[PDB]
Amino acid sequence: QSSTPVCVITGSASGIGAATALRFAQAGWSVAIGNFDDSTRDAASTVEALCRDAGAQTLIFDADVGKDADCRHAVDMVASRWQRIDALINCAGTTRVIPHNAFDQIDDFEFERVYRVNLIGLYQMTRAAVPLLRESASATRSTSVVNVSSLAGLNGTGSSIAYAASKGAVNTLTLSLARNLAPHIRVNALAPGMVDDGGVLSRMTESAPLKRVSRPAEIAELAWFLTAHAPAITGQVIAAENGLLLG
Amino acid sequence: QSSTPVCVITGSASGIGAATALRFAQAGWSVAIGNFDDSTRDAASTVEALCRDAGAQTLIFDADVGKDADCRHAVDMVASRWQRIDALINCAGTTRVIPHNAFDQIDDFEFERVYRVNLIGLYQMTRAAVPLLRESASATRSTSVVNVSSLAGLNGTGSSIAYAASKGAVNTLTLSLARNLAPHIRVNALAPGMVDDGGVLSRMTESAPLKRVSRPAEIAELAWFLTAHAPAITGQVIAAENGLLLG
Amino acid sequence: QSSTPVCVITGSASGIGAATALRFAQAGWSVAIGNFDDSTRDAASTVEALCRDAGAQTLIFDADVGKDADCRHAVDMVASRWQRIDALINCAGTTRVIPHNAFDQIDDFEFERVYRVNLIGLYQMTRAAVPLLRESASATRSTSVVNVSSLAGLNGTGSSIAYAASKGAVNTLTLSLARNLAPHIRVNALAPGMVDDGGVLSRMTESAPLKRVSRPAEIAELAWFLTAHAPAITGQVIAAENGLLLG
Amino acid sequence: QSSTPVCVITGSASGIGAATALRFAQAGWSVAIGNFDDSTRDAASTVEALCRDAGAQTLIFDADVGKDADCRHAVDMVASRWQRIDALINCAGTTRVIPHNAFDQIDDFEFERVYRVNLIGLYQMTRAAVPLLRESASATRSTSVVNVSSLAGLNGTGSSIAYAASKGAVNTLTLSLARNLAPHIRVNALAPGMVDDGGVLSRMTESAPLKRVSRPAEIAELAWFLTAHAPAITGQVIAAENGLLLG
Ligand SMILES: Nc1ncnc2c1ncn2[C@@H]1O[C@H](COP(=O)(O)OP(=O)(O)O)[C@@H](O)[C@H]1O
Ligand SMILES: Nc1ncnc2c1ncn2[C@@H]1O[C@H](COP(=O)(O)OP(=O)(O)O)[C@@H](O)[C@H]1O
Ligand SMILES: Nc1ncnc2c1ncn2[C@@H]1O[C@H](COP(=O)(O)OP(=O)(O)O)[C@@H](O)[C@H]1O
Ligand SMILES: Nc1ncnc2c1ncn2[C@@H]1O[C@H](COP(=O)(O)OP(=O)(O)O)[C@@H](O)[C@H]1O
Repeated sequence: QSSTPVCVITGSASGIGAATALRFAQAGWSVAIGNFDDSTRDAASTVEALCRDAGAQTLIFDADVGKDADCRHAVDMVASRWQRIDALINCAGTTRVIPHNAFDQIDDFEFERVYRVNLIGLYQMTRAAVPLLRESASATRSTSVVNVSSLAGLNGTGSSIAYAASKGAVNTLTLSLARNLAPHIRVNALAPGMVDDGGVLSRMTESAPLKRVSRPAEIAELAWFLTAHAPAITGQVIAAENGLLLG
Repeated sequence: QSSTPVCVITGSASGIGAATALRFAQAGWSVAIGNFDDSTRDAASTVEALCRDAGAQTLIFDADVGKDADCRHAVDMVASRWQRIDALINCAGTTRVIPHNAFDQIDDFEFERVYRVNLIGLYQMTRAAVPLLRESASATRSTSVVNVSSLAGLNGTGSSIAYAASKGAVNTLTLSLARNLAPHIRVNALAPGMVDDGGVLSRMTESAPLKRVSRPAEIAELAWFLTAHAPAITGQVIAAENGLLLG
Repeated sequence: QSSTPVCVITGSASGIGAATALRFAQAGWSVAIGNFDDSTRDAASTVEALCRDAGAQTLIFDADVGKDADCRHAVDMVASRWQRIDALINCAGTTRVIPHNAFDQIDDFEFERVYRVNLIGLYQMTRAAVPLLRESASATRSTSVVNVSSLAGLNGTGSSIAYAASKGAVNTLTLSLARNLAPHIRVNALAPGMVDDGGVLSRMTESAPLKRVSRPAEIAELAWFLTAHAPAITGQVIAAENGLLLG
Repeated sequence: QSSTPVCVITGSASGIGAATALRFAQAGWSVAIGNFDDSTRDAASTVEALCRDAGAQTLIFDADVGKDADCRHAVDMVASRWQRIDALINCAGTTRVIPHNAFDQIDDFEFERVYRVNLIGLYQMTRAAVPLLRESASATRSTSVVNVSSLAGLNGTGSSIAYAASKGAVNTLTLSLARNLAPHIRVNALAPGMVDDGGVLSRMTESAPLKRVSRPAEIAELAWFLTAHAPAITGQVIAAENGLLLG
């Protein structure tokens, strides 16, 4: 196996996942960059170029995490290259903006579409990685799963009620996974508030007590911290939302 | 419209729903008894007989709440009979026992099967009832939606990880519904722990600080209380679990 | 001992405690009406007259709950009269409005003054009642302690930061008491939002999603429900705040 | 003012505070090492020697944080030396082991003794530092207050019920401070579980899902992370308890 630790990142073509691949690359880790499909591949290739410039060994895998076979194939590709997985950051996700009071404009199709990526896909990726995650834990150090949830899962706001529901499920799923994968693997979730992937900006900033929005790099820092420097933290949902929970 | 208030209960053929139909019947309300299918109809008919003996006007409707048309037809039947809905108690649900650490024995099919009843079906029933629920609210009194969630949604335990995830989604969905249906409709969830529908009993009792299990009637009392006597309570998840959350 | 159950209410001269004494009186219980001092005695006597009109046996006791001897003497008076205690409702409390951002206008004196009534006094009253509470539990039914906390304890708002802190302590204290007095005694807290004891009204109503304020009788109903109809509920903080937690 | 950022640490003579002073020293910050009294001074001097070896400018101050004048004098000493405060880590605290079910072995004296250090003292230190904390914030970066609370504040366990209550108050106080000091100062709390300051060890490890105890350095890492790398995090209580909350 490789003598350098390995991080697997789904949703790695953009946003939080892209920023997280870069942060692990800056730490010297090898990064498995999870690309969605042909529409995201150019972005993924730029992420890979930046991670290599940061000094990391890289590989790109395609996976629709809603398909269990795609999750298994992705882990097989990582296993063949480095024979270890030290962290999995589940950033793959989807939504569609639908007002929560427009009951007539959402349907079961959309509840399932969002749940398939955000919850089932997140579980399937984690399950596929568990054997290597457990094997890569040492006598003294546990490995790390980080689930990107949302403030929406905590308080029922967000882009749609189907999105909020799926993130509430992610929060609870994180608890089960933490309980059942202890002591070798720690499992935590992150609950970002407003994130600017680069008027709308000035409206998000004023409503927040901290009078700012988050950039993806901050969420990457939290994923890195939970992985590298938090051996006692498991089963938590960490909210990084610029004070919105305070009102 | 009818001069007597109306309660609609899904999952009313057995367990908590059956007990809740009876409790509303004892209060003098008319009850719309939600039966699942032919396999549950005999139980539903017994529930109806008991509610009529308690003095309530009754009707039985069939509905697979996972089918939106079934939810709409059910509300149409209630509207035609009494032209009002004053409370909806979402007790329809499903699960299958699968150990949370048997990762190889659950699949996406089961995650979707459970979510379809517990979350999508609960939303679809609530949405179908919202017009009448809002119309039945008065200048002084809001109507009531009660969602039967589970301790599993709070802490990630329970019959399966797919069940726990679906109940975490119910908890978050309850928040969105409460926020967006205020002020005319209050929306709350209940989180029962161990419930005996009538060794296994002695194992549940010893692990609980209160050294007992719940019977369905207690959960019905809570649903009735939240509906009839709690005009300030909305967006809450009330845990009735015999102290299990204390350890 | 008396064949009628007994409720002890501190803070019973006014507000929530007065309403709670009345609600237990309406249920047929004997009520021990906890009066503060000479300044509240006339109000307490009116509460007693109303409880007797409701048909309840009554007694009035004076107690400054911050003084442990006053708590012990009060329980001795109740023991001598009826030789049982079936519920204790801790409504004694104090505060003073000080803006949370006026750091220069609160001091350690006020933190201690509020904590002495709201937390120490609540503990001392509960401790004094525990022997009779445990003895009055039956083979099938636990007795009940209800602590009146506040929304302020949940989210750090409220009349002052010293008040909010004291109510956060009440919430945690409720957990310890519930864990350690199980299975014979259940211990729960209530977290009211805006309560009108009878412009200010229209400002409270508009900010609440439910577009109303609470009256003391609603909080009394919750204390009665938790005592009489909730054998599985212990260690909970029930928020009745007209939706303010939703934003 | 100094061109190097400044961290003020109470409770800095030992345990988490000592480890936190060292971690900030390793980051290049100047550290104000808060010593309690003559009994802790030798330990504080060793902490200072280690921080200087790590390359940090240092000063030691004495303060009984329960005395407001001691908090003001301490901040005056820091202001005179460096004219800035960029972070305050409130680690001063006290307790005494008393079983939560030994109601007869705790008194109001002990509730006040613990509250005076853990809550009033923490507030008084924070208040004294607020002017410099706000002035040291920049147009782009907020300063940081980190309160060392406890798992006991979350679930009512811990060394005594008076300790648990005081930490529940710390949790709520953290919310008020975060809300009212935004946007210039972020305020967060840490909730450690079992911490070994160096049979008892093997009993703590087995009960934890992560099968370990924490060492003070891990809590220092969390305090450092929240200060240096978490511009969106405020009003949170971060639990680092080796999975104990999972059961
Ligand atoms: N079914 C899927 N399988 C894998 N990746 C997916 C799937 N659906 C969406 N994604 C990817 O997940 C990522 C979502 O991240 P993004 O939409 O950029 O916002 P944030 O950084 O706030 O999550 C994108 O790269 C998207 O292409
Ligand atoms: N898809 C569905 N649509 C409507 N009702 C359903 C559906 N699936 C299951 N149910 C019903 O929901 C109820 C679940 O309640 P029960 O299984 O008796 O346990 P508890 O009382 O603890 O909920 C049953 O009546 C079941 O038949
Ligand atoms: N130290 C004390 N001991 C006993 N009762 C007290 C003490 N301090 C205040 N009280 C009483 O507690 C009650 C507080 O209730 P109230 O102030 O009317 O508002 P709410 O009904 O919202 O609690 C009052 O009767 C007050 O006199
Ligand atoms: N009143 C006080 N004022 C200032 N510091 C105090 C006060 N009381 C206790 N302390 C200090 O607070 C620190 C508590 O930390 P410690 O007892 O070593 O355990 P942990 O590292 O788990 O907090 C000690 O240095 C103690 O001397």
